[PDB]
Amino acid sequence: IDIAIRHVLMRQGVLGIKVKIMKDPAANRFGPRALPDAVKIAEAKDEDEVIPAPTVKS
Amino acid sequence: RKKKVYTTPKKIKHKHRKHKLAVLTYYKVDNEGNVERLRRECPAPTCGAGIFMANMKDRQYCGKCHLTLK
RNA sequence: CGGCACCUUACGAGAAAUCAAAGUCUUUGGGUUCUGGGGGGAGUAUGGUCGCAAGGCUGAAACUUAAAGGAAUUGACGGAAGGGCACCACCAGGAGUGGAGCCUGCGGCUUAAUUUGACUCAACACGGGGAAACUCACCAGGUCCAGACACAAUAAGGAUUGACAGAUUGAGAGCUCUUUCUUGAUUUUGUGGGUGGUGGUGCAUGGCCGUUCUUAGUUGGUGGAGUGAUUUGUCUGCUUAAUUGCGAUAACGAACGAGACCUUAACCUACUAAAUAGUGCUGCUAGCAUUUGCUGGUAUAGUCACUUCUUAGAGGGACUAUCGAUUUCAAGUCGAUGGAAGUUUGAGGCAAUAACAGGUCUGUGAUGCCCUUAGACGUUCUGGGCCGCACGCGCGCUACACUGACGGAGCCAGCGAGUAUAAGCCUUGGCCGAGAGGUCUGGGAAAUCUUGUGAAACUCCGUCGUGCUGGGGAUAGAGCAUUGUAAUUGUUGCUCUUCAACGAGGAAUUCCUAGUAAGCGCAAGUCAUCAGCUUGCGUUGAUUACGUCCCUGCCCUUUGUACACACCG
Ligand SMILES: [Mg+2]
Ligand SMILES: [Mg+2]
Ligand SMILES: [Mg+2]
Ligand SMILES: [Mg+2]
Ligand SMILES: [Mg+2]
Ligand SMILES: [Mg+2]
Ligand SMILES: [Mg+2]
Ligand SMILES: [Mg+2]
Ligand SMILES: [Mg+2]
Ligand SMILES: [Mg+2]
Ligand SMILES: [Mg+2]
Ligand SMILES: [Mg+2]
Ligand SMILES: [Mg+2]
Ligand SMILES: [Mg+2]
Ligand SMILES: [Mg+2]
Ligand SMILES: [Mg+2]
Ligand SMILES: [Mg+2]
Ligand SMILES: [Mg+2]
Ligand SMILES: [Mg+2]
Ligand SMILES: [Mg+2]
Ligand SMILES: [Mg+2]
Ligand SMILES: [Mg+2]
Ligand SMILES: [Mg+2]
Ligand SMILES: [Mg+2]
Ligand SMILES: [Mg+2]
Ligand SMILES: [Mg+2]
Ligand SMILES: [Mg+2]
Ligand SMILES: [Mg+2]
Ligand SMILES: [Mg+2]
Ligand SMILES: [Mg+2]
Ligand SMILES: [Mg+2]
Ligand SMILES: [Mg+2]
Ligand SMILES: [Mg+2]
Ligand SMILES: [Mg+2]
Ligand SMILES: [Mg+2]
Ligand SMILES: [Mg+2]
Ligand SMILES: [Mg+2]
Ligand SMILES: [Zn+2]
Repeated sequence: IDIAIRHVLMRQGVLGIKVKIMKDPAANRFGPRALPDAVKIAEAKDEDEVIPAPTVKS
Repeated sequence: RKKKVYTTPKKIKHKHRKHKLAVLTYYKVDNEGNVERLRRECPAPTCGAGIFMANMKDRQYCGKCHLTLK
């Protein structure tokens, strides 16, 4: 998150503006690239077919 | 919160004392003659010729370099 | 068969609440009586009629008004009910505060002014507010323009500024007055326009902060309910620090907040190195026993070794791990064992949806408007005040003694800060001085020097002997130094003397669950000087729960509402 506050000089008083922008953590290039509680589980690599007991000589 | 009321009378700032053609009194021109330099121009190295004293009572003051004689 | 009713559903009705009739009503007609036509005026006036009367029945108008009203929704509130959490609530306790003196803040009183904001929590050692000058906004006085710019006036035959000497002044302010010199178109007067304000308005604002609340709360997608505003999800129960989880379930699956996260503390003989850290060896060297030993000093060349401690970067380690009980056998909880660590491992930082007439315009060259703007509410100089004292209150510091005072002796921390041509930083060591302090050199811009900050409680040995005593140290006198231009209304420090209440504190009331409370000091901030204050740090180190809703506050649910500017209605 980056923030910017400015005072706006109006004829009736002061207008205060705050612009809070949250950047996408995936694009962060220096700090962490995800939120602390973001857990990314890998996919199941299983469901292969197993053959009884050969030997493959290379 | 208070109204400033005065006790002493209002003062007036000093005004420059104008003197009409002061340079005439510093010199006495002689017919078929030359400058008089009658006011005893200051001899201090800061202010040379043309800077004159003030022939006031019991002292001679020049305004350029503030010094007095006799 | 007839009744008095009731339960479920909604085909159906209704604005809904609800209704087996309040259904068979825009798909409008079974029969029939009575009544209403926005709210008030008003069931009033008048007339009639009945009545003993009270009064009943019948019953207007003028005028006035934009709503009044019905049912339901969300919220707010309740001197309504039911749950829950919390040492800013209680229980068991500890230390207290409130009783004394003093420090300091507030009110009051006073004042020339005793500047001011804040008034339950969330005003009162708070504005980093420990004010000699400055600060400073107050008071009594004195200067300056630092009034830009377009004009107009004046103006070189000089628009104006500085000024010796005397008077004046608190002043060696030419401030002003006598005084004639000097300077030269920057500038003097009026107009506009400015500008500057610790002047007013925080109830006109920004920003910041505090508070509700660091409690646990908030929200949408799809689905369900409702004509709708809305509602469910977001809940009876159990559990947790927690809307956090188990579970129940017209909801399912999610987001913010919580938790995760980050900083810090505790472990690492496992890595990486260290002459700004330490150690063992080794040189050289000292003292004592002589046993070859034991304590030291020295070594930025002994041109040694190492990382145990020390420092810090890369990691590892804890996830309630394993085992017993209880439990919906779930979330969890309680016991053990192992472990450095088994209370969210300890402590913090960050911290949601909206919002408050919360506090500040006395932090801002942050600000709108109002006031003032040359005899200033601007700025500066001098002196005083903020300290002023019959009083009430709060944050604290010393004490009331022997679990102690003195007097010697022992002698252990951690967090930090530190300068130059300054305007003087931390300051050892030597020498003077009873002290405070002074003087001469050196080190340190710093893991190097101050500094092992040799701190205080604490421990040992003596005196004191229950006595307002050698407890306590106010109040006051005299003297000696330090800072500062300046110490008077004692800045502060030191010496001698003076020896006050207080002999454990009423009604009340605060903080707190483990390296915690309580003592005990030390550093940093303010700071020329001054710390009974804060922000931190370490030393010594407990008693008692590990529970509850009895008091108090807040949250939730139900409930009532004629409130919604929301009960300060
Ligand atoms: Mg219907
Ligand atoms: Mg029914
Ligand atoms: Mg019925
Ligand atoms: Mg009507
Ligand atoms: Mg109603
Ligand atoms: Mg609760
Ligand atoms: Mg108690
Ligand atoms: Mg005490
Ligand atoms: Mg007062
Ligand atoms: Mg006062
Ligand atoms: Mg004060
Ligand atoms: Mg000022
Ligand atoms: Mg002053
Ligand atoms: Mg004044
Ligand atoms: Mg306000
Ligand atoms: Mg829906
Ligand atoms: Mg619908
Ligand atoms: Mg709820
Ligand atoms: Mg809801
Ligand atoms: Mg629940
Ligand atoms: Mg090590
Ligand atoms: Mg163990
Ligand atoms: Mg924590
Ligand atoms: Mg207010
Ligand atoms: Mg306080
Ligand atoms: Mg002692
Ligand atoms: Mg030196
Ligand atoms: Mg140390
Ligand atoms: Mg004593
Ligand atoms: Mg005595
Ligand atoms: Mg002072
Ligand atoms: Mg200090
Ligand atoms: Mg203070
Ligand atoms: Mg508890
Ligand atoms: Mg209760
Ligand atoms: Mg209601
Ligand atoms: Mg209303
Ligand atoms: Zn001269």
